[PDB]
Amino acid sequence: WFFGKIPRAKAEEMLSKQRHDGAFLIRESESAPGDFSLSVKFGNDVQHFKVLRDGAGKYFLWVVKFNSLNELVDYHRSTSVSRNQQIFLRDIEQVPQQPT
Ligand SMILES: NC(=O)C[C@@H]1NC(=O)C2(CCCCC2)NC(=O)C[C@@H](c2ccc(CP(=O)(O)O)cc2)/C=C/C[C@@H](Cc2cccc3ccccc23)CNC1=O
Repeated sequence: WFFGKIPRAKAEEMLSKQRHDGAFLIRESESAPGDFSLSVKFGNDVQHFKVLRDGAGKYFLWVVKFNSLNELVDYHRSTSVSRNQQIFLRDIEQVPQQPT
């Protein structure tokens, strides 16, 4: 669900292209090392949530924090995340791997 340097636009397409509802995708800055931004699809609008961190790598949003980003996507994948409806983080179909 992680993506290197990609414009908010590209992300919206990655989620929309999906079939389920609640596709999440975390993108990282280009020259901003240590930055993380989650992009989830909600209906006909692609929302997002700026991810923060403190100490060293530990990230968080409001009152929840973890060591790795994986703990965030998971925690929210089972526990509510939106402050409007009841939706979870759906595992996005990361880029396909077609080896030779
Ligand atoms: N942490 C969160 O994501 C929750 C919350 N965000 C929101 O309420 C919403 C959620 C989706 C629906 C509208 C409201 N989003 C925003 O304010 C936008 C968010 C954001 C995230 C990712 C990107 C990357 P992009 O430009 O490539 O799309 C741009 C903006 C931009 C978020 C920046 C926040 C300001 C902020 C800046 C730096 C450090 C912070 C530390 C703690 C709290 C806020 C901080 C203010 N907003 C929020 O804290």
